[PDB]
Formats: sequence, structure tokens, C-alpha cells
Amino acid sequence: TVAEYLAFEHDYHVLVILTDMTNYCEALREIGAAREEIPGRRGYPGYMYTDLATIYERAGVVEGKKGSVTQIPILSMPDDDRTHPIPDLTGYITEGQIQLSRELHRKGIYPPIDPLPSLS
Amino acid sequence: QVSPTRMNLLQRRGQLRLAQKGVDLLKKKRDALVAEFFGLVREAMEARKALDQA
Amino acid sequence: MAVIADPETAQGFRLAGLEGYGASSAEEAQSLLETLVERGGYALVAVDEALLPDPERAVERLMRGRDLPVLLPIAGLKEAFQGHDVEGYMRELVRKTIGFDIKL
Repeated sequence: TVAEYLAFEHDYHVLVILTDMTNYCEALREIGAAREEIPGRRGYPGYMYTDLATIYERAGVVEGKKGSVTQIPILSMPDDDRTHPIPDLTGYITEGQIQLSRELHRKGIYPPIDPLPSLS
Repeated sequence: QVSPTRMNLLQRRGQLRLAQKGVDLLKKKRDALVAEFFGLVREAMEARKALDQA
Repeated sequence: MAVIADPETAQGFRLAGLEGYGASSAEEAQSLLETLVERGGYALVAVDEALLPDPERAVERLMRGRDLPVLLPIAGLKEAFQGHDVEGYMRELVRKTIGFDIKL
């Protein structure tokens, strides 16, 4: 809300760092399991695509105005895959990801970005 | 490891099937090399005996 | 082409033209074999049977470079007037190959 305000009514260049969205999806799994609701994959509810979409798609630039929103969500991939519903649906809504690798950080490389599973 | 779905179960069944064919393939290759080894061993002892006579 | 076979009967191999060396001591023969695999004596070394059964192990230790110097157990002359035991030599060659006492 503050990002959309400061970008589309006062013409700043807001960069948002959405830390660890897996906690947001855990909170949705809690509130979706307390409502006796249809699960998706691994117990997360049906509307998790819609809620991650209505967080993520509130970014970008508009026509005839000055501002900009740049979102960097941060994901903690649970078993460091692209098959869990949190990084999976995150990668479906968003436009590209930057994926970190356990091999390069064991080899001692910073930033350990393997470019093959990452795109923009 | 690999995160288990119904896709990776069939991919690992395919990898198992390829390795089970490869074991029999390499056993056939080892049989052909046994045949050529018992080919060459009598020729080697023949040439060795001719070397002994000379 | 070089030999390490005999003290005096290697002169017949020199009389063939092909060079060689003889010492009748195992370690100076192996040391001239060492300078013969360093300075490669044209790709063939023929070593006495009943002085070195396996010449190749020490040579592949002191030179893991390739097998251009080929190493053969060549027959001693005196034992050559006995009988070669061709059969038993191929027995030990096949057992050096696959370990089995299988007999072709």
C-alpha cells in the first residue's frame, strides 16, 4: 500500500524487499486449515495462487506517470527444489527468478547464483 | 535426492530400465572380448614356441 | 632395440645390430633399464627369463609414461636347452590377466 502510494502519487522509485514469503504461505496454511478448506498440494489451500498473485502483481510501472515499483521477494525453498508449492507458484506469478545453489556455496562462491535455473 | 512426484517415479523407473539393459549389454561385450582373448592366446603361445625353436 | 639378457651371449644380440647391455647384477641391469626408459632405446627391451620374471612393475612405477618401451621376458639360453614350459608360461600369463586358473 505504501509502495503504491509513494510510487504512483509522489513519483519515487520504490524498491520493495519482501522478506521470506514462505512464512506468509505458512500463515495462509494455518488460516486455511482452521477453516476446513480444500487443500492444493502439500496442504496449502486452493486460493494461495490468488493471494500470492494479489501480493506480487501490485508492482510495475504505469503509463504517463513517473514512478516505479521493483519487487524482490525472498524465498526459502523448503527442500531446495522448484516443486514445493511456495517456490512453484511464486515462479508462476512472477517474471523470472534468481536461484541460489548449495554446491557453489560449499565451494565458497559468493554470490552463489547458478545461471541455469534462473531467468528474467 | 529428488522431490518425489509421479513424474520422477517414472523417470527413475526409466533410469532403472536403462541400467538393467546396460548390464546385459556389457555382459555381451565381455563375452565378445573373451572370445577374442581365447582367439589370441593360442596364437601367442604358437609364436612363443616358434621363437623358442629359432 | 635393447636387451638385458646375458653377460656374454648379449654379444650375439649386438652382432645382430640391435643394441643392448649386460651386467649379470639385477640392480645395475635395472638401472641401465632406468636410463634406457628415460633415454628411450627405440621401443623394445628384452629381459632375461630366469633373472626377472616380471620386469614391468618397477618400470611402470619409475615411469608412468606410456608403454612405448615394450618389456618382454626373453629366454635365458641355458634354460632354453631344457624346455620352454610354454603351457605353464601361458598359465601364469592368464592368471596374471584374470586371476583364474582356467586353461586354454
